[PDB]
Amino acid sequence: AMNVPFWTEEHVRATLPERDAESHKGTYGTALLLAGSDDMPGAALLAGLGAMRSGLGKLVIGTSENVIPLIVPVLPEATYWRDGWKKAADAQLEETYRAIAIGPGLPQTESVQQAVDHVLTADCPVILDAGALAKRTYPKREGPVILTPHPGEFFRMTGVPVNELQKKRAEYAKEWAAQLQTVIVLKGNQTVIAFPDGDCWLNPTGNGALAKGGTGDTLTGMILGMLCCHEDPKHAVLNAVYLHGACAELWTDEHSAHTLLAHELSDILPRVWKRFE
Amino acid sequence: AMNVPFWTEEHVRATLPERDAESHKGTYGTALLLAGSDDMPGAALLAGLGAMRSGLGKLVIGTSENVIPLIVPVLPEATYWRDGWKKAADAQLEETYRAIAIGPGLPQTESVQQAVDHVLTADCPVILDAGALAKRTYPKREGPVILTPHPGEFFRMTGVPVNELQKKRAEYAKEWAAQLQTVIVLKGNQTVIAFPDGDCWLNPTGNGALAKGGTGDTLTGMILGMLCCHEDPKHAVLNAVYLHGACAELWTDEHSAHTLLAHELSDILPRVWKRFE
Amino acid sequence: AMNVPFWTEEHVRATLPERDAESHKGTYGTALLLAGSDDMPGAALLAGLGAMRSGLGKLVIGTSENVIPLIVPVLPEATYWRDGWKKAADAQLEETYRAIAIGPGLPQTESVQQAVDHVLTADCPVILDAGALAKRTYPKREGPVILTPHPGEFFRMTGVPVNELQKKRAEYAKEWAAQLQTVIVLKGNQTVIAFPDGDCWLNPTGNGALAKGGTGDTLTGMILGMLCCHEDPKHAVLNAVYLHGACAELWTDEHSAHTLLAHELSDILPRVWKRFE
Amino acid sequence: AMNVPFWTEEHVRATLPERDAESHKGTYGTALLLAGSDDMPGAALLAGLGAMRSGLGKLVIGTSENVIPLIVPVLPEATYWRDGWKKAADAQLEETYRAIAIGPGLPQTESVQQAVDHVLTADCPVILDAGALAKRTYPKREGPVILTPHPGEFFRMTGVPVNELQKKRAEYAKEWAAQLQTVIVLKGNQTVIAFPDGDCWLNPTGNGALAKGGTGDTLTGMILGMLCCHEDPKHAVLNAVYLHGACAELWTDEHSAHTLLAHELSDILPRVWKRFE
Ligand SMILES: Nc1ncnc2c1ncn2[C@@H]1O[C@H](COP(=O)(O)OP(=O)(O)OC[C@H]2O[C@@H](O)[C@H](O)[C@@H]2O)[C@@H](O)[C@H]1O
Ligand SMILES: Nc1ncnc2c1ncn2[C@@H]1O[C@H](COP(=O)(O)OP(=O)(O)OC[C@H]2O[C@@H](O)[C@H](O)[C@@H]2O)[C@@H](O)[C@H]1O
Ligand SMILES: Nc1ncnc2c1ncn2[C@@H]1O[C@H](COP(=O)(O)OP(=O)(O)OC[C@H]2O[C@@H](O)[C@H](O)[C@@H]2O)[C@@H](O)[C@H]1O
Ligand SMILES: Nc1ncnc2c1ncn2[C@@H]1O[C@H](COP(=O)(O)OP(=O)(O)OC[C@H]2O[C@@H](O)[C@H](O)[C@@H]2O)[C@@H](O)[C@H]1O
Ligand SMILES: [Mg+2]
Ligand SMILES: [Mg+2]
Ligand SMILES: [Mg+2]
Ligand SMILES: [Mg+2]
Repeated sequence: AMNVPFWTEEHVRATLPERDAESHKGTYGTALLLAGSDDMPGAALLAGLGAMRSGLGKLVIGTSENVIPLIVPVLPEATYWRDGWKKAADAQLEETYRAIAIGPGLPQTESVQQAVDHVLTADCPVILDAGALAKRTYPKREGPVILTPHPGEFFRMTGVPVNELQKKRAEYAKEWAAQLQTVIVLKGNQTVIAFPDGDCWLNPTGNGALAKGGTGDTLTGMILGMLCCHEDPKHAVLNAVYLHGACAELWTDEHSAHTLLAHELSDILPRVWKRFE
Repeated sequence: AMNVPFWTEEHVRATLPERDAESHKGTYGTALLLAGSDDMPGAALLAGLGAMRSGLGKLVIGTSENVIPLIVPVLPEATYWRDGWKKAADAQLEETYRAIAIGPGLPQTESVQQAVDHVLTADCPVILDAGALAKRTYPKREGPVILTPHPGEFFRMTGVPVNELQKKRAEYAKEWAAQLQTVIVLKGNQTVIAFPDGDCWLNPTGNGALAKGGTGDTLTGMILGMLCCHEDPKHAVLNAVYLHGACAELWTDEHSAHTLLAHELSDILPRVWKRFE
Repeated sequence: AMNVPFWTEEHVRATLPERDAESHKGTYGTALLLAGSDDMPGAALLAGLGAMRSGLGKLVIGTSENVIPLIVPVLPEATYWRDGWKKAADAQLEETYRAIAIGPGLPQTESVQQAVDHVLTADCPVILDAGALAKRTYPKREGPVILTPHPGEFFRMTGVPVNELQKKRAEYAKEWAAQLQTVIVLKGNQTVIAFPDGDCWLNPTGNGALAKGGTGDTLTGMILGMLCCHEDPKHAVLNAVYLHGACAELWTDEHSAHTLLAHELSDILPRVWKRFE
Repeated sequence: AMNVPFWTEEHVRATLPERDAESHKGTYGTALLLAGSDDMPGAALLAGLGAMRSGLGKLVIGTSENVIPLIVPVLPEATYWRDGWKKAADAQLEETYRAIAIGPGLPQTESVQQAVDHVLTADCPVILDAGALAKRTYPKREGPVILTPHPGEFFRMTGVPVNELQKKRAEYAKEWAAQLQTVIVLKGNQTVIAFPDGDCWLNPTGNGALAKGGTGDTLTGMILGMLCCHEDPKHAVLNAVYLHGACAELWTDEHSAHTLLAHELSDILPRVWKRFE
């Protein structure tokens, strides 16, 4: 209806970063992932894997103490801020991060919102997902704030019921990205990527293999890592959403769309990303 | 003897569901798996993997607290109801699930039966396996009840000794499916799928690679997930049993039948399912 | 010197068992593995994997309580006898097993020997390895007792120093198999398989990829599982030793012999075993 | 500027060791890895995997008690010295090791330095990395001491600021290897391998896929294992650095350089090492 353009292969190819011979991990920065709780621990592993796969230099995972041991054998390259998402409720971050994501596997509580407020005083891009998504406003700051709601969370954020949202996805995503002055990645088939400056795109990749628990946690991590290796955070978000969907498409070439497990998206991304280089 | 027909490839191909571009995980529903105990923890992982592989939208695993950490690194896409199979002994389920399975890795106790009674008040299809299999009757309810006994459990349920059962497998499975008004998946070579309306089929797939611990826990999960993505729960059960056996057959093309580990069935299913699309 | 014959491919091909369509896991039996302690936990996982890969029907692992959680995510098909190797010091086994292995990852203590004495009152074949190897004698019983020493353990058992042993491997292995009335699998290049009835063979397979921690724990498990699916326990031992070495040879076709990790032997065995069918 | 030669393929091919049919694990020795702490546990797994992959006979990991369970399911071939890096602060090592590495995942504390002093009284080669790197001097002893700093750690050790170091990498590495009488592996593109006898080489392999957390922990382990299977420890260090970089190059043939996870280097090494045989 609004003729929102697709973020195409040609756009991905033109904007994906190089990883130079002369580079060191500091070039690609340290990300912080605030995720995973005692009954939703897996989100931390999914987002962690997505993030380390996606071109950062280092990852610190601020997860609950009991979640840490569940991540290490699979992703031994991450380090930890013990109970970090809880600690973030109480004070400003003291360390500097290239990008921060908060919310996968966190409960929808006021303490999580207090952590969100403290994280927003950092200068870097910040992603809010899952439990960190609420009906709220956002303070003027330097770096972008990137909200990644599925339609139900969009309802939680805006009061737009899902049946209404789905009739006019881009129009609502653009309106609320403008109102909130946040990026909104509105999930679904033809995911909408709406920017607060009015730019908006649709994602052309993906399929129903993604319609299963965990694939959004993986996407949050992919965005987090891409924010670390792209100079332009807009391109980071767009490329993450694109490549995430492209991994599901590779999967369905030889596997049934009913059978994908989200973590596998992260196993697929290395080969998929190569093809766009 | 009763000329029970085989559930053939043509029947599988005709009944397996599509996963549409327009679908979201809610289309495919949330399953509940009540499984895994302190000395039989592995059943929860096996059934969990089978279920998430088999086309559901979300999985909640109600397992013992100490089992949770054993699942997460392998299946980070599941979420948890802490001590859920124990809690289910005490009250009705408050949440709505598309399908429920109970029993893999649970002890054969009265408390497990109390959980079975509470789960049966939900409206959805319910699978009973392993520890949840007992000599008992079942209340009239909407959704099917699906019993998945091996011959020894069939003896436990009915008093038909195994040596007698095995002479007349389909005849006993049909008689007891009718008597109990439950589906009975009577395991073994040429697994019998007997419906309480008198329909009955034999499964043509599988081999002795399946004759090892854990392959039935995997099947329970496969049924659970297929109940979530098939409109017709009869087809869900039939296709699960079929594809489960078909995975063992793929395995023996290049691997010895002595050497399969059950979890691998779940690794194989993505490619096997593709071939029937 | 004694012209001990090699257990050749032709002998393996002639003696490896079928896994019939009509079989059920009870045909292949339940094995017991008594292994793994707090500072040597990994032996339980290695032997467990070897055993479940090698044609048994079920595996019970009697390991230390803290070891259990380390096995489950990798080998969810095993079930547990909590603190079983310790409990076995105190009383006779109450359950019937097709075969029992004791020792990988256990300390060389008198309590382990007390467990060995209790296990020997069962009727089945029993394997003793690692910590269960000591200077001792063995009671007359039905089933074979299979000792699997490396040269250092052979010294511990017999007082024959390693430098002397290695000059006359088969002669010492045969002499002590006769004296003790046990099978002795004397490890090394050209592993000796000496039977107490005077039969003796050399193993022709394997290479220096096996000269690393854990490969013997894996072999113990392989013997354990093969004792469950072979009618003739002599053939079980011979085939296990052979196929174990054959897996190392497959590995070195495309990988450096310096780089094998023992658990991988178990990943390789499915394809290797197929080729001998 | 100093015309430091590259350690080339021809040099690797000429110096890599054989793994003879007649060898036993004692030929290849027991390594000790003192690594991994509660908030940096993953370094122990990464270095452990690197070391066991790299031709040793046995590995003992002296890690924190809570780290042990995180390693076992992935690397069940290692055994443990419980809280070993902490215990090493208090007394001389009682056991003999072929090589020792200390530091990955350890804090930069005085107690770690006390462990370093105790480890240096052993006769064998010793690697110091990460937390074990400090501004200090080293006692005359038999075996080489191998420091593996990235530029920031080199600054910590020497006071040479990173911006200055990077202009004259080999000149500074050679000067300080001479001053300290240690080997210095100065990490980065064209890693410098400076020996205290004045020999110096550059490493020609690797790429920016290595510019991510954990790849240096993996290298520490690779050096540790290669010190066990090379007679000449100089060649061990050179070959480790070379093959480590060569694994990143294999990865980028079909995968994006942004996407490598360090542990995968260890999965790649078996095939890469084969090609240099
Ligand atoms: N039909 C489709 N076509 C293309 N993309 C799709 C489709 N359906 C879903 N997707 C994509 O799948 C992802 C779904 O993300 P979420 O809804 O956030 O899923 P997620 O929150 O990970 O999972 C739900 C829950 O299960 C748990 O495993 C997880 O921790 C969470 O609590 C989005 O990228 C979305 O665009
Ligand atoms: N010869 C055969 N041909 C075809 N299918 C077969 C054959 N033998 C067995 N099967 C199939 O293998 C499966 C066996 O299921 P169960 O008997 O339920 O096995 P399961 O309960 O998983 O394992 C036994 C025990 O070991 C533990 O790992 C597990 O938790 C359980 O306690 C069934 O689908 C059955 O039809
Ligand atoms: N050069 C060779 N050629 C052929 N086979 C060989 C060779 N070298 C060793 N092997 C074979 O490798 C195996 C070695 O077994 P063990 O000596 O028992 O090794 P294992 O006890 O597993 O490992 C030593 C220690 O490290 C730990 O990981 C493990 O738990 C144990 O404490 C035997 O099958 C042996 O014949
Ligand atoms: N552009 C490049 N070209 C070639 N090699 C490179 C390049 N960039 C880095 N490398 C190589 O990558 C390795 C980096 O090692 P470290 O800096 O020690 O990295 P490491 O300490 O493992 O990781 C940093 C932190 O993250 C955690 O996961 C880890 O435990 C540690 O705390 C070295 O071998 C280095 O030469
Ligand atoms: Mg989500
Ligand atoms: Mg069963
Ligand atoms: Mg041994
Ligand atoms: Mg480092």
